[PDB]
Amino acid sequence: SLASKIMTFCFKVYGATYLQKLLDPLLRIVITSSDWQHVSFEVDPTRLEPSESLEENQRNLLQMTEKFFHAIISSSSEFPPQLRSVCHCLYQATCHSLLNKPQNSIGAVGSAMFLRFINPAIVSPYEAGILDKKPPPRIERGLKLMSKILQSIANHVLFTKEEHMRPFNDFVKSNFDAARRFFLDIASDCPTSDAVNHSLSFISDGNVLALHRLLWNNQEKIGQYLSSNRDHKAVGRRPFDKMATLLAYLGPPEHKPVADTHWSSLNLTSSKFEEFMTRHQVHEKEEFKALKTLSIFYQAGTSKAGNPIFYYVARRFKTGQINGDLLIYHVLLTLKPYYAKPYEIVVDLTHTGPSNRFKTDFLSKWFVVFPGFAYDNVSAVYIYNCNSWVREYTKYHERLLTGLKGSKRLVFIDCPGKLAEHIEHEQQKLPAATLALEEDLKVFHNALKLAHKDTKVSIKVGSTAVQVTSAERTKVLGQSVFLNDIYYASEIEEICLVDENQFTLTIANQGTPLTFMHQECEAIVQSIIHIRTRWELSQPDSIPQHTKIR
Amino acid sequence: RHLCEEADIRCGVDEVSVHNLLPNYNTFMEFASVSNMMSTGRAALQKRVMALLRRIEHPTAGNTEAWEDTHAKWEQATKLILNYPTDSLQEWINMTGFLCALGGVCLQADTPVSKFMDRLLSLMVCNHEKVGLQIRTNVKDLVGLELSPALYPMLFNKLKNTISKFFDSQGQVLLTDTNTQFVEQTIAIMKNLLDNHTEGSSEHLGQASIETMMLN
Amino acid sequence: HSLCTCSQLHFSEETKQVLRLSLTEFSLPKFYLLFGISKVKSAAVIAFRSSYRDRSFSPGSYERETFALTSLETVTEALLEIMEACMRDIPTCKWLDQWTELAQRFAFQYNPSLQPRALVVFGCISKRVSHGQIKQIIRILS
Repeated sequence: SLASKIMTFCFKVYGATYLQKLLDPLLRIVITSSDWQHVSFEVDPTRLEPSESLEENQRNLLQMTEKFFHAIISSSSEFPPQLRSVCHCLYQATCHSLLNKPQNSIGAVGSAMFLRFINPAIVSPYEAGILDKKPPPRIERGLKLMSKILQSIANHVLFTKEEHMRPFNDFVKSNFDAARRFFLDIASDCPTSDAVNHSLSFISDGNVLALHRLLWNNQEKIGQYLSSNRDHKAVGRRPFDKMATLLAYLGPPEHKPVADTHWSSLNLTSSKFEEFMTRHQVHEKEEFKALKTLSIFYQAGTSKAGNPIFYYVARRFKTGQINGDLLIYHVLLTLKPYYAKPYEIVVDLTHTGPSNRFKTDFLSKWFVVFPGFAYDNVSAVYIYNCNSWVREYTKYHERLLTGLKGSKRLVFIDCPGKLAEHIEHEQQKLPAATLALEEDLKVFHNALKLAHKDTKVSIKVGSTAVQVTSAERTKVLGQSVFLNDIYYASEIEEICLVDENQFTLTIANQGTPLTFMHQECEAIVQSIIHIRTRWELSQPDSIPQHTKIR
Repeated sequence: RHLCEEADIRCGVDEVSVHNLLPNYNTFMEFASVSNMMSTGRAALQKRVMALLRRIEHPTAGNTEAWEDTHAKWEQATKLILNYPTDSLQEWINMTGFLCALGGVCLQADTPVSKFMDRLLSLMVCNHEKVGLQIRTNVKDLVGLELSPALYPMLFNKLKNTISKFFDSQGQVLLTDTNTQFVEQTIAIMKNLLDNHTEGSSEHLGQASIETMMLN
Repeated sequence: HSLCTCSQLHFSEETKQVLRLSLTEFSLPKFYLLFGISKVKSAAVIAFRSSYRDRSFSPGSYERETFALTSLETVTEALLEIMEACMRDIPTCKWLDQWTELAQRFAFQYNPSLQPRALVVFGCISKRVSHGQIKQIIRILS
């Protein structure tokens, strides 16, 4: 039902992080630790193996359950605020339900929340995406029996006609009070969060578009429902009057954009995605192979710590010309063998432009497609040759990137003289075209960018392109860096020297041209004309152009 | 009801057993409400019956044996009508509608569900002088407006492969009187199939790729 | 529209939002019915005729809808909403006092074509009433 789907979205969107962060450390101990070694978490006499003592299995299973049970109770603070509010409403609903009708409101809430939110992850962590590889069946059995014991604690029900598990009934008795405290803490949230306040007030531009579209489709029917009721007061100041007026004012909604990725729904996880691609024959599509030639996200030697390095080239990926899932599979496939251990990834954003960009929806998928534990195995991230456009993009997509805000793993190369020290020289394989520039031309230090605000920029007139390097640090994701815009010589369509004090540099689809002030403008313009003229000879036919008016 | 109410007595607590001893407990309750309705011709009633028969989510020993047992009768009944060169048909129609709306439970190479489709698709083009028209007029009506949303991913694959062999090597169309009659049916089925918006249909349309069929 | 695009008056940005919303409402199918031109897709087209120099207009369809004094209230109160919004900005404005006098003159004078409409308007806008006025209203009913 509609009410049901509200819960599913609430728990899934926020619960996922809470469960994985808590359960993940515990799973490592049982799955991998040599101390546990091999043991059967089985107490069924029919299936009981004579080799293993029944007592040993029973005590180990009880001990394992205590480990998980203690962690859940301890991590009361880590509960997300959203779910805390959700539990309170149910508590008030049940409490109001009780009043009109020794049932405990907390008892019903605790059993429901645990059964539908905590229980599913423990039973099958692999499906939830907590673990990349399916746990061995013997380990799986212990989790299943563990859930049943834990669930009984919430209901305060002893083992009836359950002699198989009757011996364990003693343990649950002590923890009945403990379970109550955990439920009460979440259920103790104030009905009105006067104290708990978070005035984020995010714009949420993407969501608004869907809301406006939804209203337009059902304009007529939603009006009739309001018309039937509300006769007591004139609707002029009530929804129906406002809805028609506002909706007409805005006009019809704009058409939806296309989707490069395959069809996807809320029911999506790392495990689910991997199976889908495997069944699809992406290997022989002949588009996956092309990605190999483009040399996108390629492994390159190692680092100071010895972890392998990867280099992702922004230039090689077009926004929509290729399906975005195939790129995801290639990155996931290459990282699958090694992403378990800590790894370093370097992203090359040289000459970034709007042509090569990530959309809001497609960007979000990267957070979920990967299993999730690899993110914690991100040893370090290095960004090179950043430019102003990236900063503007970051501001708009801050919400999605808020997790990376002020991220320690993010390392920004403020100047070329810093990366060479930290990274292994003679092994890094940054783009050859990037290396072709070599930043080996004259520097017009202390050139001033005349604009609404003045920023000192050092300009290098390269052999094949012009690099504008800002000399004033900028704040990107909480780390200071100097912006270095790169403009290809071919893209310098117009070069006008208005005056010896400053020159004009108009570029394709950049609106107002770029003006800078240097004591020798004619020297700068002279070289640019010389550089631009050289390209004219290189190109086969420059005369055919234009025939396009924006 | 009397099959459901027995569940409550055996185990008062709902969740522990009422949804474990009788997995399809909630849907069964709906059957009762329809019974408390005004009597109407078999056509009107079959619409409500086939709707509820389409909401049986959980496979069960009863479901998985009612579907197979009634399939064998369906197959043999069909041969008598065709091979021999009105009440007999009316029963045949009911078995098909039932045997489609409740297909999803028996889902999961050669399998009883798959073999149902093959025989079903080989009846859309049934040219029988005596009663041929009525068979095609109704198989189109059912497979379109009544198929279970859990069988869309299998309908398209067989419907697509049937089309793919209409083109010989080097992509040359093979005009045939029957092949032209088959496409005329595939258009009416797809139109009705896509037109209807029901619960759960959306999630299942995603699995299959309708592109290659449309282009051909 | 002329109010929104006039330079003599200086309406704050709050007032101008009221005017622009009113501009949108009057083009809704709700107000086409009040004015009595329902079943007309656009008002502009009917108002103007292209071949108005060559030939004279040829009226027809003498069948004429009726008018209800309850419709006039909806119109008379929508306009009063616009006028007061402006008077908040314009200091010591006299618009409402001039309109009331004009309505008050036709209300209490025998004219079977204007008196009914000039009464539904006198009450919808006026802000004060005295005993002497009420006696006249109840004696027009008598």
